[PDB]
Amino acid sequence: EMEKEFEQIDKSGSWAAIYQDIRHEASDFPSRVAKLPKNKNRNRYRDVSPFDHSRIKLHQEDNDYINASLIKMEEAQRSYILTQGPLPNTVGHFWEMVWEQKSRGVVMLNRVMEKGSLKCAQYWPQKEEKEMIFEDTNLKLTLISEDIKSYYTVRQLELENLTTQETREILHFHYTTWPDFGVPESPASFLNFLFKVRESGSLSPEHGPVVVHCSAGIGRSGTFCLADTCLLLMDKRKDPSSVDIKKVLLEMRKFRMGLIQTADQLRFSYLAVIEGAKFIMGDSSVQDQWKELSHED
Ligand SMILES: O=C(O)COCc1ccccc1
Repeated sequence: EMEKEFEQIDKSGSWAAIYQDIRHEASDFPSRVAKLPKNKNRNRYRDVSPFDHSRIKLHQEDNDYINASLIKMEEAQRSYILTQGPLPNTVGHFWEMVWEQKSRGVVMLNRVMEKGSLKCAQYWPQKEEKEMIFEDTNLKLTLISEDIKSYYTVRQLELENLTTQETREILHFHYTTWPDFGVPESPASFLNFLFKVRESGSLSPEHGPVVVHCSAGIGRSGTFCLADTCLLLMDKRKDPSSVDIKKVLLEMRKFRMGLIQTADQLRFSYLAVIEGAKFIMGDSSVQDQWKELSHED
């Protein structure tokens, strides 16, 4: 059981050690398309590349490349697209991907500016009456509504294919107090946010995969997918002992490198799953408590 593994590693202070063994066991696959010279300005970081086997391809003949990976968790029947924060020049590619993959939700785990630097382009409209047109990909995006909580925001966007005049409603879930290379306040507000995404239908098999991003799409994004998948597997098995977090993480790392970027993100992941297990095992009331301790009011 993970709760006892947690106490062992915590008492022995072995997190940096567990983390390094995950690093050493992690898959390595070619990322040849990412490293082509014509794709240099489509990557936010030179050392974070999608693997060729799991990369999302854009449906445009010129250049199909985006820094995005499909994570497919077969047993949990969950799939996620993990991507970098879009660049000024890839905002159009980002929304094209959302359109082509039939995603219903975008989960953003960073602020546009962190530590006095830009982590992401402003890729959605700030005001209802000021819509965004992406000329390169022939898409229009309108802000429909915005609901602000203390530490996260939920926006209703309308995405229109200008080529075909079809429109879709996209939900933008913006977690607004998660530091880069860091961990949420307590897992409470984290979990509260995760259960909000689930409640929306965005993670449901009726829709294309949810798009998840932070700055590089591996750290904070990794922590989101790892907690969701572990809780689901727990749910499907009704057995907290049967879930090995370290094995699930290594499976996900077959699809995108570097998921979980620090030993404290690994520790937080355990803490999020352990706390979340209360709910999965039948204490439905624990969800009301999370809203309270989150102070989302
Ligand atoms: O904490 C995160 O979610 C992402 O980490 C930033 C990063 C890590 C490695 C390489 C480039 C950027």
